[PDB]
Amino acid sequence: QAAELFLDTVSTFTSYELMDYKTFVTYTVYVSMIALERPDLREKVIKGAEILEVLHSLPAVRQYLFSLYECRYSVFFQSLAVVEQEMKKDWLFAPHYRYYVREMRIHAYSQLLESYRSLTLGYMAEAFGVGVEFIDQELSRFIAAGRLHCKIDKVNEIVETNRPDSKNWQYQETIKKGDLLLNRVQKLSRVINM
Amino acid sequence: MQSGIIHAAEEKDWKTAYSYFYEAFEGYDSIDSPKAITSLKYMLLCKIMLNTPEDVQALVSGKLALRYAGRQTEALKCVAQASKNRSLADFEKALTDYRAELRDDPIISTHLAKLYDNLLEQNLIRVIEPFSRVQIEHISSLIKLSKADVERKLSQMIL
Amino acid sequence: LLKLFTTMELMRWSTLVEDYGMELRKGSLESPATDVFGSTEEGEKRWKDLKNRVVEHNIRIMAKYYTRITMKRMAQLLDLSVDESEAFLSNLVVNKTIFAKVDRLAGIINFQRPKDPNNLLNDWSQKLNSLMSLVNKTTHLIAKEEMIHNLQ
Amino acid sequence: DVLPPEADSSIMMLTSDQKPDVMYADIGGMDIQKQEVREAVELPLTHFELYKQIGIDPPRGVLMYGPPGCGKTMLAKAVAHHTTAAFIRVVGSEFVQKYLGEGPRMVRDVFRLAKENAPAIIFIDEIDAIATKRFDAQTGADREVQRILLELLNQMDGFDQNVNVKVIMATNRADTLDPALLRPGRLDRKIEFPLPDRRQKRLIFSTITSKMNLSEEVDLEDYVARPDKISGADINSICQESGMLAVRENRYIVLAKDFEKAYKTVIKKDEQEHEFYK
Amino acid sequence: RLEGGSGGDSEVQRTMLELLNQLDGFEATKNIKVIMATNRIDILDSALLRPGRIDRKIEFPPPNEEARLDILKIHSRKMNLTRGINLRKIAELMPGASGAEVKGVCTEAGMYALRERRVHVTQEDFEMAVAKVMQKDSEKNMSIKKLWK
Ligand SMILES: Nc1ncnc2c1ncn2[C@@H]1O[C@H](COP(=O)(O)OP(=O)(O)OP(=O)(O)O)[C@@H](O)[C@H]1O
Ligand SMILES: [Mg+2]
Repeated sequence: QAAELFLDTVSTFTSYELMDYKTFVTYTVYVSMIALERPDLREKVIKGAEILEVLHSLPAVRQYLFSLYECRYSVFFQSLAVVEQEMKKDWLFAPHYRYYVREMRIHAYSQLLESYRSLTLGYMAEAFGVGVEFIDQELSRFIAAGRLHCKIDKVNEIVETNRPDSKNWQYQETIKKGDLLLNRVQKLSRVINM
Repeated sequence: MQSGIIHAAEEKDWKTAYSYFYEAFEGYDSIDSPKAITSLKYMLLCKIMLNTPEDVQALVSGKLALRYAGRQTEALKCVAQASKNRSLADFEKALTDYRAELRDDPIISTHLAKLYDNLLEQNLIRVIEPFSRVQIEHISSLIKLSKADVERKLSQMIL
Repeated sequence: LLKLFTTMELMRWSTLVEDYGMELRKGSLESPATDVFGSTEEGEKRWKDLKNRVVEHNIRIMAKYYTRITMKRMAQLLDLSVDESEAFLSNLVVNKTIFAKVDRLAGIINFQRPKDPNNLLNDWSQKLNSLMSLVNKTTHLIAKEEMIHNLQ
Repeated sequence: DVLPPEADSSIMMLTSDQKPDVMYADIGGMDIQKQEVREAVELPLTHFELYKQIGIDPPRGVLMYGPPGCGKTMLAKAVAHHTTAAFIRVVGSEFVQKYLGEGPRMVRDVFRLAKENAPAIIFIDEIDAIATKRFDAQTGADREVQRILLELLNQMDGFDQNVNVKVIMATNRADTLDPALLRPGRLDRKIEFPLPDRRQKRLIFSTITSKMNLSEEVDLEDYVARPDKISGADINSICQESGMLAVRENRYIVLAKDFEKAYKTVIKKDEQEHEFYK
Repeated sequence: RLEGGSGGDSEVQRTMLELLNQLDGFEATKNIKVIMATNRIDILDSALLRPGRIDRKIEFPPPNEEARLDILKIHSRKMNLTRGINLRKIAELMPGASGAEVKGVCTEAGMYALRERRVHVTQEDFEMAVAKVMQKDSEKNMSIKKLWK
C-alpha cells in the first residue's frame, strides 16, 4: 500500500504539504523493492526517468538499486549494510529495521537459488561474500522458517533446491481453499436446522 | 543534432533520427569542423542499430566523408565489420583496439553496450537446439569466450 | 538407384566407393560418369555431395529404427569422425529436417520424442479399441464360416 | 426463433481476405500524422481508461485532406490492419442511386449495422460528391444529393449518440464542402497532408529502396534536394521506372544512369507557355 | 414548391402538403405540439412559415463571453484542472465561438495531457488550444483585399 501510491512521484516542491522531496525519493525506493520482484519493477523505477534524475544525485542509493537488479550480490551486502545503519536516523523507524533487512536478505537468496538447481555453498564463499558456515547457518534458519524453498546439505556440500510443479502447486491451493469452504458450510448447516 | 539525440534515446526510431543527424552535418559542412567531426559518429551509430552495416562503408567512401578521414572512421568501420560478421570477440577486440575513440560515451557507448548485450544471446539461442543437455565449457568453446560471464549471461536469461 | 530407395538397402559408403569407383574409371561406354564426377573441381565437389547424400540417407533410416544410439556407434557407421557427426547432425536439426536431440556429456542421443499422458493413453485405447474388439468381431464370423464347410 | 439483429442488411464485414495487404511501418515519414489518427481511432479502443482518467470524451471523427497521391488511402489501409474492430468500407458514390429515397435508406443501413456491432470503424472514401453546401436547388435530384447530407448529419449528431462507432473521411480540396460537417463534435480532427517536404523525401526514398537491390555508390542525395516538388506516389514511380529500366538492359542492378532517365521521365510536364505571360 | 416535373421534384411536394394539411387543415387538433429545427431559414417554404402554424420562431445566436465562460465550466467539470487557472481569459480569446467548439478546446487540452502520460493542465495549454481551433483563410496577395477597400 505504501509503494503503490508512492509511485506517483510528480510532486516536487518541499512544502508543508510535500514535506521533503529528496528524502521522499529515498522513502519510495526503499519500500519499492518489496512490493514486487519482477512483475516489471524495472519499468516503474528503473525505466522511470523522473525518478532517475534524483537518484543520479545520490550515488549510494543508486548503487543499492543496480547491484540487486544486475545481480552483483557481494556489493549488494555492502550497500545493504549502509542502508540499515543509515535507517537508524529516522522517526518512523521502529517497524523498519529488524524486518526490512531480513526480508531483503531472503529476497536476494530466493532469486539467486533460481536459475540453479544444483548449487554449492562453496560458490557462496566468494561470489557472494565470505563465510561458508555463515551461509550454512542463515539458510538453515530460513528453510526452517517455512520460506526459501530449497534443501541445504552437509558433506556433499550441494545446496539442492526443490520447487513445486504446476500441478503440485495447484493441488495445494485447492486443498487449502477446499477445507476453508467445507468448514464454512459445516458451521452454516448447524446454524440452520436448530 | 539534438533532434537526432532525443529521437535516438527513444530506442524506437533509428531512421528519422538519422535524417536529423544528417541535416546537422550538412549544416556543419566545413564551417565548424570540430562540431562537424562528431556528427558522423552519431549517424553511423544510428545506422549500426539500424542493422545496415554495409552502408557505413558506403558513406565513408562518399566524397563528402573523404574530407574527414582518420581514426574515428576506422573505428566505426571495423565495429560494423565485426557486427556484420557476427563474431562476438571480434567486436570486443575492435572495442579493445580502439579505446579512446569509442569506449567513451558521447553517447554512443550506451547503444554499443545494448547492441553487444543483444548479440550475445543472439548467438546463444542458435546453439542450444542440437542438444537436450550440455556442459558449459563446450558452449564457451562454440562461442569462443570465457565461461564466467556465460554463467552470468545464461542465468539472466532464465531470470 | 535401387540401392538408394529406402530401408538402408544395407549400405556403407566405404563399400560404395570400392564397387562403383570402377564405374567412375574407364569402361565400355561409361562417359556420363566421367562427365559428371572425376573432373577437377566440378566433379570433385560432386564426389563430396554424393557423400553428403548417402550420409543424409543414413540419418533418416536411423530415426526410423532407433530409440537411442550411442555417439561412437554413429561415428563408425557414417565413416567419419565424432566431431563431424556432431556438426552434421547439428546442421540438420537447426534446419529441423530430422527431428532428434542429443546429450553429449554421455554421448547417448535419442530419436524418439517425449509422449504425453494425453497421447500414451490415446495409444492405449487405440490398440484396445481398433484391434482387440474388431478382430474379435472378425474371428467370430470366420468361426461361424467353418461350421458351414465342416459339418455336415 | 428470433434472428440475430441486422444479420445481413448491407453485409459489409471486411474479414481475412479481404483485409489490408499492408502493415503499419510500411509508410515512411508521416510521423505527426500517423500519431494523430492513432489518437482518434486506435488508442481509445485499447487504453480507454486513459480518457476516463481525465474525463475527455475522446474524439469521434476525422477528416484527411491533401493533394492526391500523398498516402491517404494507404494510411487507411494500415489502420485496418492493426485494428480489432468491425471495419466497414464505403465509397462516397454508391449510396446515391436510382429510386426516390433509396440513397438515405442506405445511410440508415450503415449506421444501424455499426451500432448493432462492436466498437466499429466506418471509412467513407471521397465524400465531396455528397459534401458541397447547397443554398437552393431549382432542380430535381439535386435536393436528393442535398438530403443525403442531412441524413448523414442526423445519424452523426442526432439524439441517439451512437457510441464507439468511428468515422474516417478523406477528400480532395475541402474548402468546398459544408461547414455543418466541419464543426467539431462531428468532425473533430482536421488533418492536412502536405506533399512531402525535405527530410521526408529522404524517408520515402529509404522505405522504397530498402526492399530494392540498389547497391551502388551513386546516391539519391542529388535528388533529395531538388526543387519543383514531387508527390509521394511519384517517388514510387521513379523506383518503378528504374526497376523497369534495370531489367530492360538485363541487369539485376540499378546502375544510376537509368536513375536519371527515370527522373526526367516523370518530371517533364510544362513545356510551352508560349514564351508569353512570362 | 417548384413546378411540374422535368427538373421538378413533385413527390415530396405531396408529402409536404400533407404536413401542411394535417396540422392546419379542416380540423384544429389539440394537445399536439411540434418542434422543428433547422438552419437555412430563407429557403424553406413560406406556407409552413405563416403564423397560423408556427407561432414561436426562436433564434440561436453564438454565445457571449459570460456564456462561453459557463459552457467551459460545464465541460471542464469532469476534467482535472491544476490550480491558478483563469477560465475567463480563455473565453476572452474566442470572438464568436459556437459552443460546439468549446468542447473541442476541452478535448484537445486533455489530448495534450494524454501524450505526456499526464493528468495536469495549464492556462497556457488553453492558450494554445484556442488558436488551434480558431482557423482562418489567410487571404493572400492583398490585391483582392485592397482593390476592395
Ligand atoms: N509515405 C509513403 N510511403 C510509401 N508509399 C507511399 C507513401 N506515400 C505515397 N505512397 C504511394 O502512393 C500510392 C498512393 O497512395 P494513396 O492512394 O494513399 O494516396 P492518396 O493521396 O490516397 O491518393 P488519392 O487521394 O488520389 O486516393 C500508394 O500506392 C503508395 O505506394
Ligand atoms: Mg485513395
